[PDB]
Amino acid sequence: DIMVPSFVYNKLPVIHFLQEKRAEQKLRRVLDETYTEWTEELDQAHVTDAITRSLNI
Amino acid sequence: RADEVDYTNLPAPKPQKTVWDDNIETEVLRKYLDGLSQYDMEEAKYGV
Repeated sequence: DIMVPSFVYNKLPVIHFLQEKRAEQKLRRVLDETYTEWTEELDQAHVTDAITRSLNI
Repeated sequence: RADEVDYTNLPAPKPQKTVWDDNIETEVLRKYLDGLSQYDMEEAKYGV
């Protein structure tokens, strides 16, 4: 009725702070893993050049 | 009566690099058109 309740009450703030920090850490890790994937595709100029060669020009 | 001429000597065919009109179509094909000009000059120098 008296002791354990008081110590739980004393615990509450630190645990709340640590859990908030942990959630912020999770969000930070989520953000840090995001990278934009710029792909490179075969230039169509080569395709045009091949087309010209096939024509025997 | 000195030397007249070297019939063996021949003036090399002075090549001219083809020039394309500066339109957007040229920019998209700049590399391709440049390759054609290089091929044309190589053909002129060697002959065919």
